[PDB]
Amino acid sequence: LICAQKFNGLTVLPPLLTDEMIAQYTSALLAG
Amino acid sequence: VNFNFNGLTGTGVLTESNKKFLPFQQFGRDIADTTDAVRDPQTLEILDI
Repeated sequence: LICAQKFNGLTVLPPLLTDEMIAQYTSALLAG
Repeated sequence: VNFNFNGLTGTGVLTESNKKFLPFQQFGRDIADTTDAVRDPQTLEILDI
């Protein structure tokens, strides 16, 4: 359903921060 | 490529058959009311748009 929504020019954009860097930030917060 | 099948028109790119359809079924419109599976009315070819 995502590609059908994309194909009519309703294009989503990826976030600047991916999930792994968010996990790194959280791991740093737990360590601190 | 632009395409015109059975009078209905459109454009896009083509892919070979991967579904099964039904013995008389030729129109494969999906949930989003978009044509994405067509049949050639002269030879038994099922195509994806």
